[PDB]
Amino acid sequence: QWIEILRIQALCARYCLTINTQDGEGWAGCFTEDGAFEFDGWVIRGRPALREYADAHARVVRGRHLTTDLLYEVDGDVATGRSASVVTLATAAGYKILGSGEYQDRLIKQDGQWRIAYRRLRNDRLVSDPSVAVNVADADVAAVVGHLLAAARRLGTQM
Amino acid sequence: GAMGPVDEQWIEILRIQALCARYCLTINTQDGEGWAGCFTEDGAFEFDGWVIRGRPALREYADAHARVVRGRHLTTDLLYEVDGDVATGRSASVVTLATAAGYKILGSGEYQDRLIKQDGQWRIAYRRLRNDRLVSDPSVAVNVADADVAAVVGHLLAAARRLGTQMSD
Amino acid sequence: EQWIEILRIQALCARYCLTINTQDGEGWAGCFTEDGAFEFDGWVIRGRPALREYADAHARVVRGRHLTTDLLYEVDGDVATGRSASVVTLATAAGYKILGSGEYQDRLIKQDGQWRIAYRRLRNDRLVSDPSVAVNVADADVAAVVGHLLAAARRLGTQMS
Repeated sequence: QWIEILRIQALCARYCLTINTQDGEGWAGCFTEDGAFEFDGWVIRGRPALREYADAHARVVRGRHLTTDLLYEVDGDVATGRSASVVTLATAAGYKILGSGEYQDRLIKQDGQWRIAYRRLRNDRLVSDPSVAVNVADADVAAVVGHLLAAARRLGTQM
Repeated sequence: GAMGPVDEQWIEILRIQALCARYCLTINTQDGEGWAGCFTEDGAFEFDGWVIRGRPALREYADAHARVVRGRHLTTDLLYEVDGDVATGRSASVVTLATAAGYKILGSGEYQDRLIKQDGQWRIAYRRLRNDRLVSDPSVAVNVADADVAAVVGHLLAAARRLGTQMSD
Repeated sequence: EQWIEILRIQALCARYCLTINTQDGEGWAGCFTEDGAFEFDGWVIRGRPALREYADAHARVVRGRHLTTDLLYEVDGDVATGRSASVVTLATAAGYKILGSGEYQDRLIKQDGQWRIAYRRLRNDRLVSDPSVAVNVADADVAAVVGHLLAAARRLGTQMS
C-alpha cells in the first residue's frame, strides 16, 4: 500500500516533468490509452488527443507544474485521490502564477504500472465572483490561458 | 531490510505526509470540520503571535477563512523526526490567493509541528506558522503589501484575535 | 530497498530548502559532498567552504521559501541522478513574488549511510518567445535580489564551459 503510494507520487512527478520539458509523448504516456484530462470542463480523451494538447501547450507555455499535497486511496489496481496544483509561467514581466487548483484523479494499475484514467483540474475561483476567470485577469497570463483553452476546445468536448 | 526500525519510521513519515496533505485539502475546500479533525482535540494553530486552541475554535477559524479566501495551501519540503507515537518537524508553506487581478502569493513561510499518533492516526498537537518577512524591515508584515492580499490578511488576523490568545513570548 | 532510498533523497531535498531558508549556511553546505557543487545562471560554486559563503551571502538579502516538488530520481547503488521542480518565493516591499521557477538536475552520492549532493544544477524556466531573456530580472523587485546573488556567485564561483 505504501509502495503503491510512492509509485503514484512518481507518476504525478512524471506528469509534471514531461509537460514541463515539452515531452508530449511522455505526458500522454502518463494516461491510460483511453484516459482523459479535463479542464475548464473540456474533456480531452485518448493518448492521440492528449499528445496534441501537450504539443499545443509547448508552443505557448514555459513554467513549472507543481503537484503537492498528494492524498490517494488505493484498492487493488485502482486508486482515487486529490492533489494541489500550482502552475507558474515565465513572462516578459517575470514569473507569474498561471494556475492554482486541485487535481481530482482516478488511477489504474495496468499490467504493473499506475496511469491516469481520469484527471480533472479544478482551478480556484474568486470567493465573491465564481463566474470570473481568475487566470485571465493578468494580461501576460491571459493570452496564454486563451491559447490553452482554445486547444482544449479543438481537442475535447464539454460534457 | 526488513522492516527495520528506521524503515518503520519511513512508513510513519508517509502517514505524516498524508496528514499534511489532508490539512491543506480540507481548508482549501472549506471543510472546517475536516480541517479541525487534523488536530488533536486540544491541538493548537499559532500564527502571528496568536494561538487558536481546540477543535471548536479551529473549526470557527476555518469557517472565517472560508468566508474570505479561495486559493491553495501548498505544503512541501517535509522533514520530520519520529519518536514512537510523537513526531516533530518542519515543512514549507506557500499559499496562493485568487484575486480579481489574478493569482497571487498570500503567504510564504514554515510550519513547525508537534504531532501525536493515537488510535493509529497522526494528528497535529501543535502547528506554528512563521511567515517570511523582509530582511531589511522585519517589523513589516509582507502579506499586507498588495491591497487585494492585504484585506484578506486583515480578516484572518481579526479571526485570530477573536478566537485565539496572544503568545507569551 | 529502492523505495527507502527515494524517501531518504526526499529528506535531503527538504533539508536543502529548510537550511537555506533559515539562514543555516553550515547546514546547507552539509547537504553537499565535500567537493560538491551548485550551478546556476552559468556559474558553478564548488566545495563546502565556498557553498557556505554563498549561503551566508544569500541570507543577507533573501527571505522566502524554496519549494522542491515533483521529485524523480534513478538510484543505482550509492549514486542517484534525478530531477525536481524548483519554485522560489521572495518577500518584497510589493508583496510576495516568484524569484525562481525551474528544474534541479542532480547527481547524488550516498556515503556513511547518508545521501548528499555531488552536483546540483538549477536551470530556470525561459521565455518561449526569447530564450536569451533572464526572466528572474524582468521584475525589478526580484532583480534587486538576483543581482546580489550573482555578485556572490561571481566572487565565489567559476563560469561554465
